[PDB]
Amino acid sequence: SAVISLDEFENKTLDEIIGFYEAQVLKLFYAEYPSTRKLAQRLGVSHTAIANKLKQYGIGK
Repeated sequence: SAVISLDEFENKTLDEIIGFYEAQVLKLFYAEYPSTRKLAQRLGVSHTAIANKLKQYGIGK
C-alpha cells in the first residue's frame, strides 16, 4: 500500500502521507497510540495538531 507502518510512522510529521490513508492511520494511531498526547509522541507531532487533523475525521474525542 504505502511506505509506512505502526513501527515506522515516526518518520513523517502527520502530513507526508495523511489524507485518505489517514482514516486507517489516524483511527489506527488513536487505536494503537492512546491519548493524542502520547500518540503524537510516536507520530512526531505537536499532539494538538495531530488531534485536530483526525479530530475532524471523526476520531480524537
